[PDB]
Amino acid sequence: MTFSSTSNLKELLRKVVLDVELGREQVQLLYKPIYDSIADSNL
Amino acid sequence: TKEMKDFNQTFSVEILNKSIGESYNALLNHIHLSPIINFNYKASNKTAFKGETNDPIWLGIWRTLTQAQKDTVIAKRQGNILMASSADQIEIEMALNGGHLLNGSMYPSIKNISTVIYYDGWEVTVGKKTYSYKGVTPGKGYLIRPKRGFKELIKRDLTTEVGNADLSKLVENQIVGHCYRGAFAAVEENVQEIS
Amino acid sequence: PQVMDAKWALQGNCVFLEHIEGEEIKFGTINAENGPVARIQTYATGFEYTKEMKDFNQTFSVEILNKSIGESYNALLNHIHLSPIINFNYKASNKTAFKGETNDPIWLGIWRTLTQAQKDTVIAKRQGNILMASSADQIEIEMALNGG
Amino acid sequence: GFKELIKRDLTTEVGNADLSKLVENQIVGHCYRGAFAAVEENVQEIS
Amino acid sequence: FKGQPTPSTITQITRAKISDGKSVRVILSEGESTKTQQFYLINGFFGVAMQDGEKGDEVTLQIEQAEYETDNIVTSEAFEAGKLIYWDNTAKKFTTTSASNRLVGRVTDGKDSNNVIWFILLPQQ
Amino acid sequence: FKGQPTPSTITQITRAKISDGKSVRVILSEGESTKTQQFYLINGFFGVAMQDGEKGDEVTLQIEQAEYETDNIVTSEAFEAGKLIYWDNTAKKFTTTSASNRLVGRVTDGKDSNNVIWFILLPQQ
Amino acid sequence: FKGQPTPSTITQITRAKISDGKSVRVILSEGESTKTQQFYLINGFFGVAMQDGEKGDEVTLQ
Repeated sequence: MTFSSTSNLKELLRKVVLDVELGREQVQLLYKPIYDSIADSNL
Repeated sequence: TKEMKDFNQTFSVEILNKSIGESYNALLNHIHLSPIINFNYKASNKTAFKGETNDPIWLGIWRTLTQAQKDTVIAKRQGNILMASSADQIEIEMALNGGHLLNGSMYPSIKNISTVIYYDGWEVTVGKKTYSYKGVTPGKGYLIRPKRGFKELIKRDLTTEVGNADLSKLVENQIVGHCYRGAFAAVEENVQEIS
Repeated sequence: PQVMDAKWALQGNCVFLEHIEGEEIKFGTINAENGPVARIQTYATGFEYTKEMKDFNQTFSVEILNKSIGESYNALLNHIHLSPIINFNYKASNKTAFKGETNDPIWLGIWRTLTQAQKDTVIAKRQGNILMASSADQIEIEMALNGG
Repeated sequence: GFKELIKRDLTTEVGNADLSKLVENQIVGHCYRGAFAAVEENVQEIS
Repeated sequence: FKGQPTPSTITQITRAKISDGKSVRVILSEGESTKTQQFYLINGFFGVAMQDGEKGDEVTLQIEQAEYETDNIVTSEAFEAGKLIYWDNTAKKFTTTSASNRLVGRVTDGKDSNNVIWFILLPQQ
Repeated sequence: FKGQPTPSTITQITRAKISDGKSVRVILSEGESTKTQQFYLINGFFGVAMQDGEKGDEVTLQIEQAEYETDNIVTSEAFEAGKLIYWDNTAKKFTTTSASNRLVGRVTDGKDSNNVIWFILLPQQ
Repeated sequence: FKGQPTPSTITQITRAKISDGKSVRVILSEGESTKTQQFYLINGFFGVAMQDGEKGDEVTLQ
C-alpha cells in the first residue's frame, strides 16, 4: 500500500509549518540629528 | 469591508497601523533628506576624488574625505555629520577608523565627524504600482553642518482618523492619516564628496 | 511530514502622497507573504551476498559491510547537505572576483578577495560568518585570516 | 537559510534469504532526510 | 525585505478601489492656466479647478456631480431650468447649443438678471 | 394577525428608495464566470465583481463610479490620461476603439510602463 | 454506516496489486476434469492443478 495514495489527502497527513523569518524591515527616522524641529500648530 | 475584518482573522487594523507608521517614517526621511540629494551642487561645494593617486587602497576615500573637511573650514562651513549610501559604509568606516598601514604611511583617524548616517532608498509596492524614495546615490557622500541651516516645521505631527463608512454596504470606516509638515534646507551647510 | 507546509503573513502598503487641498486621497493595499516549502526524501542501499562467500572467504564478514555503510552514509550526509552550495548556478551578485589580482602580490593577497567578500556580504545584508573552500587553498586562507 | 530535516536518520535491517539458493539475508540501510538551502546566504569566491 | 534568510513569494491581494473619485488631479499644458474655483476642460475632464495653476503646474479638478453655481454662460442664449448645458472650449463658456460642444450638466435655476445659473454636473461622457 | 380580535384596516406608506444602489447583485449565465476584484460586463451591468462565481451563481458588482486601478487593457493602444475607454467583451479588455464596445470610463492616470491605469467608472449609460 | 447523522463522501484509496499472482483460480468446464498435482490448460492458463477437479468443480492452478 503506497504512501503516494495518501499524498493528496493533506487532511489525513500531519501538517507542520516550515519555520522561517517573514516580515518587513522597520523604517527609522534618520534625519533627526541634522534638523532642528520647531512645532507649532499655527504655522 | 466588515466581512474582511471579521472572517479574515489574520487581517486586522494593526497591519494598517503598522503600514501607516512605516510609510509615514519613510516619507519623513524623504522630505527631510531629498533636498540634500536633489540639490544642484555648484563647484564651490563639490570635491572631486582626491584619493585617485595610483593603486591606493579603497580607504583612499579617506584622502577624499580629509580634503572635504578642509573645504568646509575654508568658507567656515565646518561639516560635522556624514551621510552616505550604505554600500560605501565599510570604506567610509575604514576611513573613519584607524585605517591600517600602507607602504609605511600610518594615515591617522579622521576626527570631528560625530555621526555618520546611511539613507538608502525605501521602496513599497502598493497594489499594481511601486512607489520608492531614492536613497543616497552610491559613490557619493555629504558633509553636513547640523541644526543651523536645517529647520523642520511641524504643524501637525500625524493625525489618523476613521472617516466615512457606508452602512448600505457594510463597509467599515475609511481610515485616513494626514500630516502638515515641511522642511527648510540650505546650500551653506553641505559639501559633496565622490566615493 | 513528507513535505513541510509554508508559513504565511500579511502586510499593508501606503505611500502618503502629497495632498492638494482638493485632492481625493488614494487608498492603500494589503498583500500576503508565504514562506518556502521543504520536503524530505529517502535514500537506501544494500548488498546481496551468497552464503558460500561468507563461509569460505574468511576475510569477508559483515563488519566490512558495516564500515562501508558508515562511509557511504557520512559521505551522503555531507554531499546532500553541501552539494546545493557547490552546484548552484550563482548569478553575478554572489560572484566576488579575485581581488588579489594586483600585480606582484604575496599569495596571502587572496586576503583582498576575502575582504571584498566581507564587503559584498555587508553591502547586501547577507553577512557570511563562516567560510568553506577546497583544502588546496588552506594555507593562503589561513594566512589571509591571520596577520599576513 | 539552511535547515536539515531528519525523519529517520539511519536504520539497517536484514531481510529476504532464498534458502533454495543458500543465500544469506539481504542487508539494507536507509534514511529519511531533507535539506533546505538558498542563495540568500552565500558568496562565491575565486582563489 | 532585502537580505532575508529565505526566498518568499509575494502574493498581492488585488483591490480595485484606488480612490473615491470625487476629484481628479491633472497637469496643465503650455496653453492652459487656471484660477481657483472655476471651470476648465483639462485633459477631457470638466470640473471645478480647486487650485490657481499656471502652465506646467499641477491642479485638482472637482467632478463630484453635485450642484454647481456658475456665471460663465453666453448671455445671448436663454438658460431655462432643465435645459441641457454644454461647454464650448473654443470660447471657454457654457452654452445651451449642442453642436460639437461637450455636454456637462443640467440647469436647475434659469438665467437670472446677473447671468448666474445653478446646474448639476453630469458625468464625464 | 390572522385571528385578529378586532377588525382593522392597514394603511401602506409608499417609498421608492430601497438601497443606495452602489452594488448590484447579478446571476451568472452559462458562459460567464467571475474572479475576485475584476471587471465584468454581466447582464448589461459593468463593474468590479466582489465575489468569485461560476455558472448560475450569484455575485455582487460594485458600480460606485469611483476611481479604479486596472491593467486589463489592449497594450498596443496608448491609454493617455483623460481618454475615454470601452470594455470589449469579445476580448474582455479595455480599449479606446469604441466601435460596438461599451463605454465604461475615462482614464485619470495615463498608461505607465506596466500597462497600469487609473480610471473613473462612468455610470453605465 | 446506515444511521449516519451526516452525509459522508467516501474516499477510496486505490491499490492495483491485489495478490501475489502465483495461483490463478479457474472454473472447470463440462468436458474437462483435473487430478491432484498435474498439468492442465484450463481457460488458457497452464499450470499444476492442486485439487482433483470435476466438471463444474473448483481447482487451484499454479
